Amino acid sequence: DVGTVVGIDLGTTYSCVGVFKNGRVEIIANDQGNRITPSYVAFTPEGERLIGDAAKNQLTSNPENTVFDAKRLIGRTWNDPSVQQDIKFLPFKVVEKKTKPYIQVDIGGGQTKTFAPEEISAMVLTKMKETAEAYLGKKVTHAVVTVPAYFNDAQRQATKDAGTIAGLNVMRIINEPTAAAIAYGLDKREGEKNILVFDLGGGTFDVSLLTIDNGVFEVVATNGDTHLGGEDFDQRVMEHFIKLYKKKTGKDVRKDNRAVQKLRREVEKAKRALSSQHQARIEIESFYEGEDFSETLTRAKFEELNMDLFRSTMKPVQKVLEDSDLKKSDIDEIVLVGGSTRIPKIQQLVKEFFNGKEPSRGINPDEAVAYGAAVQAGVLSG
Ligand SMILES: Nc1ncnc2c1ncn2[C@H]1C[C@H](O)[C@@H](COP(=O)(O)OP(=O)(O)OP(=O)(O)O)O1
Ligand SMILES: [Mg+2]
Repeated sequence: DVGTVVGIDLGTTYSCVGVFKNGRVEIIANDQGNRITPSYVAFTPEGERLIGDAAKNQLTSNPENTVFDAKRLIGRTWNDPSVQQDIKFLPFKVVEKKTKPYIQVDIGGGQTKTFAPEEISAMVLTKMKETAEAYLGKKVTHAVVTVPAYFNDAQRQATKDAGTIAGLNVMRIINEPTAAAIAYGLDKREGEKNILVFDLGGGTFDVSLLTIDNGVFEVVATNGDTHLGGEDFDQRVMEHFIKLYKKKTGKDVRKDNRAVQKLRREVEKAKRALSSQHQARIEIESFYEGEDFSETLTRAKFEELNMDLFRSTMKPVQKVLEDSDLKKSDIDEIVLVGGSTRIPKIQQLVKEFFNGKEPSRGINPDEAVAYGAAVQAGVLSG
C-alpha cells in the first residue's frame, strides 16, 4: 500500500507540495501559511536544525552556516565545470570529498558536519513531507518529484536518493515544464500542440519547448540562464539602496551581515508588493549603527534597475524556437512558471514577444509545477 502519493516541486530557491485530497488537487500551505517553502537549511545556537522559512529568516553574523542552492550541486562530480564555477560564488563552504562536492557547516556547540547535497535536499523534502502529512492527517511514504528537463541520469537518481534519506519512495521523477503543462490539463486533449514554458524562478531561468501529442510530451529544446532569477532582481534593488544610504549618511552597511539581511528581507517583501502596487515602503528599525532606514521604491524604479535583466529573457526564447524549427505563430500555449512571472513588466515583455498572445498564469505560476506533480501522483495513490 503506497497510500496517498504527494507531488513535490523541489526547487532551487523555493519548494512546493501538492496532493489530490477530496477529488481535487490542493497546493498545501506550510505551518507559516505559505504555499512555497524556501529550500534553505540553518541551525540555532542550541543546534536545532531549521528548515525553510525559519532557516532563511534567521538573522546571523555567520551566514556561512546557512545552506541553500543544493540543487546546483546535486548529482554532480567535483570537476564538473558547473560545480567549479558555483563554488566560487556560494557563501558556504563546499569541499571535495571522495571526488564529489560536499557542504561543510558548523551546526551548534562547535560541531562541524559535512553533508552531501542529497542530504540537504532530503531535509527540504522532509519539511515538504511534514507539510503534507499535517494537511492530510496521515503519514506520507511515496512521492512524485519534479526536476529540470536538462537533468541527467545522475541528477535524477540523486534526487530519488534524497527522497530515500527523507523516508520517501520517489516513484517517478518528472520534468518541471511537463508538470506545469499537466497542471493546465494539456495532457488530456486529443491532437497535437506546441507549448512554450517560460520559467523564471528565484535563481534560474528555464525556457522549454514541448510538443504534446495525445497525452505524450516531448521536450524538444531547452534554453535559459542558469544564474538569472528573482534573487538577482532583489540584488539590483539592494545595490541601489546600499549606494543611496552611503550617499545620504556616509555609511557603508556591507560591513554588518545582519543589516544586509534585514534590507534583503524588506526588499523581497517590497518587490512582491510592487507586483500589485505602484510603490512600496521599506522600513527598518535600527538598520545600521542604531539608525533607522525608511525609503520608498516605485515600480518604475524597480523596472529601471532591472530592465536589462528583464529584456535578456527574450533571447533564450528566440533560441528555443530556432532549435525547435518553429516560428512565434506555431506556439499554441505559453505557460508561465515562477513567481517572477507575476512581475507586470515580465508578463508585458512575454506578451509583446508573442505579438499580443496572452501568456497563461491562471494557475499560480509558483504552484503550477507542484500542481502537475500532484495530478500524476493522484493516479499512483492506493
Ligand atoms: N517572486 C515574486 N516576484 C514578484 N512578485 C511576486 C513574486 N511572488 C509573488 N509575487 C506577487 C504576486 C502577488 O501580487 C503577491 C502575492 O503572491 P502569492 O504569495 O503567490 O499569493 P496570492 O496571489 O495567491 O495571494 P493570497 O495568498 O492572498 O491568496 O506577490
Ligand atoms: Mg521552479
